[PDB]
Amino acid sequence: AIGEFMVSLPRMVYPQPKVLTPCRKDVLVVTPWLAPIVWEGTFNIDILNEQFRLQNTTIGLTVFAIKKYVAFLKLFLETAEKHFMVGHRVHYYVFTDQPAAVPRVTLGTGRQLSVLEVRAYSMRRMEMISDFCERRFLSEVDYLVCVDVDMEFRDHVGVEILTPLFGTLHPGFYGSSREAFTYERRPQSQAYIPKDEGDFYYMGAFFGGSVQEVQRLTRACHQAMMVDQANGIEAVWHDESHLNKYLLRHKPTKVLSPEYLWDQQLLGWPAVLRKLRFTAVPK
Amino acid sequence: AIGEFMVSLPRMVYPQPKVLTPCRKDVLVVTPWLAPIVWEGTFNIDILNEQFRLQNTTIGLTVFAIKKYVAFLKLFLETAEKHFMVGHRVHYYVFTDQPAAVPRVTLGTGRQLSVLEVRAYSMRRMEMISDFCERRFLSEVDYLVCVDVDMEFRDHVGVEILTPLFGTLHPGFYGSSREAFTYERRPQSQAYIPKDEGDFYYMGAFFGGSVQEVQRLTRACHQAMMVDQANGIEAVWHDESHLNKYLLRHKPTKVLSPEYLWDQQLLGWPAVLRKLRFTAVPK
Ligand SMILES: O=c1ccn([C@@H]2O[C@H](COP(=O)(O)OP(=O)(O)O[C@H]3O[C@H](CO)[C@@H](O)[C@H](O)[C@H]3O)[C@@H](O)[C@H]2O)c(=O)[nH]1
Ligand SMILES: O=c1ccn([C@@H]2O[C@H](COP(=O)(O)OP(=O)(O)O[C@H]3O[C@H](CO)[C@@H](O)[C@H](O)[C@H]3O)[C@@H](O)[C@H]2O)c(=O)[nH]1
Ligand SMILES: [Mn+2]
Ligand SMILES: [Mn+2]
Repeated sequence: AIGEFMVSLPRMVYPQPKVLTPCRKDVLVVTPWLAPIVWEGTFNIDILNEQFRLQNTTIGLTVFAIKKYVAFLKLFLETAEKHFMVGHRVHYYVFTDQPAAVPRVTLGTGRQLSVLEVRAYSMRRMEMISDFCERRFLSEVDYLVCVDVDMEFRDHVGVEILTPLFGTLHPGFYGSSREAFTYERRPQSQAYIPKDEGDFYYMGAFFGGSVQEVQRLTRACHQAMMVDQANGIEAVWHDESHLNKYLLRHKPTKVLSPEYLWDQQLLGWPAVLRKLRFTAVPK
Repeated sequence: AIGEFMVSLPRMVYPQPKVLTPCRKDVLVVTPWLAPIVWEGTFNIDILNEQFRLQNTTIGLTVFAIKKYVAFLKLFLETAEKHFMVGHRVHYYVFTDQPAAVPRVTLGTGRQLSVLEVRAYSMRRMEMISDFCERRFLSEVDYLVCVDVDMEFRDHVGVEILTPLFGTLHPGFYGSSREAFTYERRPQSQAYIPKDEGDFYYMGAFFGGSVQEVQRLTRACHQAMMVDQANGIEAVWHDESHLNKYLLRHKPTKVLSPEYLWDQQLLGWPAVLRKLRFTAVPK
């Protein structure tokens, strides 16, 4: 459930948060619209796990594995079992054109996987999430997390991310000024963002929120992409360009740091990243 | 409205939030359960005003002025007009045993004041907010802000505070360790908090949230106070002790810094306070 009567937390023993000590002084930990930016050191996972377990929270995870990308599923799912929402109810939704190529992955208790067959041809994920699966998701999960498959979990990804709407800071651009962001810059596209606008550059590979907010986002992005197609224009970074436009105009209620979407081959392991949680696999 | 369909923000020009620059490095700006702590420099009020105006947000402000405390109403209300939620819809609810002693204060457009008569005898405010005014508030406002009257506004107090549930850091204790907090320490009281528990010491003089969450808090505190009365025990700091117990067990979704409740006579003007927003008046 979301937003239902919340019972009292039990007694807990943990370090006192000290008002005149920030943990993190090296990074921005709250946006100018008062959304937390989730970095290691900003959250006590024991408190958050209590809060979300007391709501019997169910998290849906969507992933698309079409054509050759079915090869990424084994590592993706096996590492999700080690690191993604462990202790909570999880429902994986694997969208594929090859149901027989989905690996048989052993799941922990309280976790389930559904294989959903789709047609083969990145930009049509918005349609599938919003048009075909709307009723399914509303009936089955509280939150949806939507990710790329060519990835692996290396460290904790848990309920600290959950909120009505979140995006993830793109690992390539978190230190960049907005003029350098690769937003869509042609006014003829629905994804257009002028050089004097923009908070962050969010990566299309990891977003989520409540089912209602994720359906709103994916519907809006799908509609905007259809308008662009009718006008003979394709945004520079496809669904990611539209996601960025949406999150500019509809501020996320949490922002995930690049701990949550990293490429170590391309970008190494900077001091500001205390953990690499969810990382690109080659190809 | 709260939680209803949110239209797109318009184009806005403002400084880019920079990920590798925190504004505030001198204070904790997010709790360990990922609630913002509201300090000057952490929010862009233009973004927040847009978000809340697009919901046509109405804020109720409750204040009690019983017996000699009617004398505080003129300054309280006149300064609220200068500083409290200016531009938003406001409904003041003034609870008094002397309706004729309520000063005639001129209000800005979109703002209204209701005088509610009560009996004369600090601890029964929880009952009035939760038992007598439940239906009224649900029909009339989106958020409730509940404050002491022996106060004045000196600077902006606006929609940055609004959230499902908030408390305010007590100005006397924000730098203190939890063992020094003046929580109720007798196990025989419903307000009891052991020396190894506690996040913050919240002041009873400024709390709020959505109408639903404020009714939950005030009902719980009223019930706990009734249990203590039946057991012949009175908590050390009365309603404030119970508020603290509630907010330990039900984490607030924002915490206000002591900018929002200050006593300059007793505590001066420390460097960590960039603004003194809402301050004690003598007596
Ligand atoms: O033949 C394909 C191609 C894509 N995918 C799916 O689509 C995702 C995105 O494609 P990918 O090749 O991973 O794109 P990237 O270049 O790694 O990522 C960029 O492109 C994506 C799609 O626009 C965005 O999600 C990312 O944010 C952006 O960095 C994949 O992970 C799969 O889940 C398939 O299943 N089969
Ligand atoms: O004769 C009275 C006494 C109290 N009040 C109301 O009750 C409030 C609280 O009383 P006050 O005298 O202001 O208490 P303080 O000692 O200033 O404040 C402490 O006591 C309050 C009541 O327990 C808590 O709200 C505060 O957090 C705590 O710091 C007042 O502001 C009024 O709104 C009256 O209207 N008439
Ligand atoms: Mn990818
Ligand atoms: Mn007072």
